[PDB]
Amino acid sequence: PALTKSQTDRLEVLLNPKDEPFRELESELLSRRKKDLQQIYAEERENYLGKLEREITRFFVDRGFLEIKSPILIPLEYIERMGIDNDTELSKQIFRVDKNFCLRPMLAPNLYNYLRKLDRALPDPIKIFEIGPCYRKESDGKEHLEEFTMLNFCQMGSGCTRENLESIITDFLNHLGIDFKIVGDGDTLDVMHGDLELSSAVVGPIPLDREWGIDKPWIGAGFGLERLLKVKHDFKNIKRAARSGSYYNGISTNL
Amino acid sequence: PALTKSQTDRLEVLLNPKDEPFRELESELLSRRKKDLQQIYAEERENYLGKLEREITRFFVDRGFLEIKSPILIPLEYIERMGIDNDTELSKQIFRVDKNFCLRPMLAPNLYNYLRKLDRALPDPIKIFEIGPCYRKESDGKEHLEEFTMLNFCQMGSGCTRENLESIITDFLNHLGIDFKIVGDGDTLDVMHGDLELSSAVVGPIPLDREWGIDKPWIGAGFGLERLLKVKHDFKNIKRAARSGSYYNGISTNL
Ligand SMILES: Nc1ncnc2c1ncn2[C@@H]1O[C@H](COP(=O)(O)OP(=O)(O)NP(=O)(O)O)[C@@H](O)[C@H]1O
Ligand SMILES: Nc1ncnc2c1ncn2[C@@H]1O[C@H](COP(=O)(O)OP(=O)(O)NP(=O)(O)O)[C@@H](O)[C@H]1O
Ligand SMILES: C[C@@H]1CC=N[C@H]1C(=O)NCCCC[C@H](N)C(=O)O
Ligand SMILES: C[C@@H]1CC=N[C@H]1C(=O)NCCCC[C@H](N)C(=O)O
Ligand SMILES: [Mg+2]
Ligand SMILES: [Mg+2]
Ligand SMILES: [Mg+2]
Ligand SMILES: [Mg+2]
Repeated sequence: PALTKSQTDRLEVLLNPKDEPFRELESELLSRRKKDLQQIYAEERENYLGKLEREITRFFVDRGFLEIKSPILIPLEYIERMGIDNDTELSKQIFRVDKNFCLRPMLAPNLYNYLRKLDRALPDPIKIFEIGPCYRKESDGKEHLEEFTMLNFCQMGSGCTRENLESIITDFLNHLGIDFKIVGDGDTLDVMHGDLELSSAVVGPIPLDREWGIDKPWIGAGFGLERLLKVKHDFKNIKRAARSGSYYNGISTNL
Repeated sequence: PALTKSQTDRLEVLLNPKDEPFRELESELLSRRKKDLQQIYAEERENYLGKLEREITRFFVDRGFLEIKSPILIPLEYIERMGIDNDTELSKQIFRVDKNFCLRPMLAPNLYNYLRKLDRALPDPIKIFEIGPCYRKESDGKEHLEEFTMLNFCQMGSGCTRENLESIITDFLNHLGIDFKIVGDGDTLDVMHGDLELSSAVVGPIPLDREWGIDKPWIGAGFGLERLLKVKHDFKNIKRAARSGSYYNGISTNL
């Protein structure tokens, strides 16, 4: 009569935010999910994460930011240089590769290097951004992924005010159609969606800049793309938005 | 009088394929490279690798292929399951992470999983592709990167003939404007540009398919994006096309 917890878990996997006797309930949902995949295959054919990356890219390129693609595999030394010592949480979340490298847990190091180098060639202000995979060992699984995708944009030189930063964040999220609230937490702000952190943003300069050969004011923010998708598509578990073999655009592939 | 080898190396770093007393030669090139970066920043602002990924995506999506984004960090078991044992070269090129995972050295495993799962929902033929980072420990540095980007497209079911495969390869490369030759090497072909391998392609089925729960004919090919850029932009060293902090769209960032 009553559905078991395992059966309910199975049906929830097949349930989409849009949906309103077990084997019958499962057959119904399976039919609907196959139809959803068939529609995607027939029309759009674009992956949610890939498409969001392209939409975000266009937004920043159009607003004067240079598109950067830097290494995902980085020197372990960069982590130390970011002020991440055995005293912070991140120190234990690092995925090491070999004895001198790791999977980047963030985009800041490579972007610091580009701000420094580009300042020798480009007119002020320097505006750049990168979107790409970042990695962190995590205990949570409902809001955190060990493999995720970050957008980090930044500007250095003129116009690096909290007002400008909040303005870009606002136009960005209103563009994507994602509700948010900017709250305080160098000047550090968090862009929240309810109790979910969409982004951490900062108004420099900060002491850390010296280690990277940076001596100008700057502003920047990092957003997790899977969290943006999660909110936008009303996914309950972030795994539905992740690179995966288990979901395609939020639809279960175990049909 | 004569330039030293080190000085020549420095000037070559600043030299672009388009270019026709050391400190003077360097000053000239530095000025030109800054101008090139300034033009990029003022107009396009798109990264070569990111843009190529977007162009390739559009090409396949438009031709009926579903865009896939799968994990870069994969189970070590996938490597074994691909028939990569301590008897092949690849076995020693794997970047291991923790005790059970690794950085994907190719896209095939995740795509095999998608072909199997999607066959339960999509009409025949199943057409999919993925573009993303792949990793291999390499000794070469002029044609090989340890961190590179692969495009792997494939079709399973109807129309999986060598003729169809060669046709897609041909339209694809003629679309990008890259000269090539298809040569023999299940049926295995190599798409060459002079002595450089652009792609390895295969007409299935093959014995390996059984391990992945695949029992239909298929065709597929894997292309390295940095090699395509290298050829298209006439870069002598592939590092000019790689994710990097040292070059931006082929222009040195050490100015
Ligand atoms: N493990 C993760 N999975 C998914 N997204 C993440 C993850 N870690 C960080 N992000 C995203 O990246 C953004 C910037 O990174 P960061 O500010 O370091 O996050 P955090 O401080 O680790 N946030 P949190 O762990 O939720 O308290 C975060 O605001 C999230 O949007
Ligand atoms: N280390 C690398 N750096 C850049 N591109 C690569 C690398 N390895 C493979 N590729 C690209 O990925 C394509 C498909 O992978 P694969 O057929 O396994 O290459 P391979 O057989 O390793 N080629 P090669 O090492 O040049 O003899 C190759 O044809 C290249 O275009
Ligand atoms: C390259 C800039 C300067 C140093 N930090 C870079 C930046 O833009 N910081 C703002 C915050 C970004 C998100 C943060 N790095 C995180 O991972 O949560
Ligand atoms: C998912 C298919 C079936 C198994 N191989 C996948 C494929 O498309 N193979 C063709 C060759 C691709 C390139 C090769 N995997 C390489 O890394 O060189
Ligand atoms: Mg955290
Ligand atoms: Mg934060
Ligand atoms: Mg090889
Ligand atoms: Mg090959």
